[PDB]
Amino acid sequence: TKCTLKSFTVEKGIYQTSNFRVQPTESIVRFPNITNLCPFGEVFNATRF
Amino acid sequence: DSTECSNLLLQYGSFCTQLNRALTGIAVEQDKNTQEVFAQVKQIYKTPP
Ligand SMILES: *[C@@H]1O[C@H](CO)[C@@H](O)[C@H](O)[C@H]1NC(C)=O
Ligand SMILES: *[C@@H]1O[C@H](CO)[C@@H](O)[C@H](O)[C@H]1NC(C)=O
Repeated sequence: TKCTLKSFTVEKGIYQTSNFRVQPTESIVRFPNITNLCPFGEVFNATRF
Repeated sequence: DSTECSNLLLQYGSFCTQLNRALTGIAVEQDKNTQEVFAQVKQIYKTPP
């Protein structure tokens, strides 16, 4: 509150300050687990263009 | 939920806090309007039976 009001004194009242959030508890990853390596050798190192 | 955006929003200074102040002035004024309109009576009178 003191930081939000930029003041060391604060009067009788109700003050918005920060906003509470439940923290992201773990970092989930969800991807198509397809096994093939992409054909980039046939993109860049092919015989002719 | 972005710290990166919330850093760039500090460059704009007190815009964000004065908007919350303005909306809080409005929001308290809605209670003030309601108090001024309805709370003109200092006792909760109740009817006879
Ligand atoms: C992806 O993983 C699940 C188990 O987590 C498995 O059942 C599924 O067959 C896998 N898909 C591929 C494309 O390998
Ligand atoms: C293309 O060939 C070179 C060797 O000539 C190799 O180092 C490189 O990794 C290859 N690139 C791809 C995308 O396969």
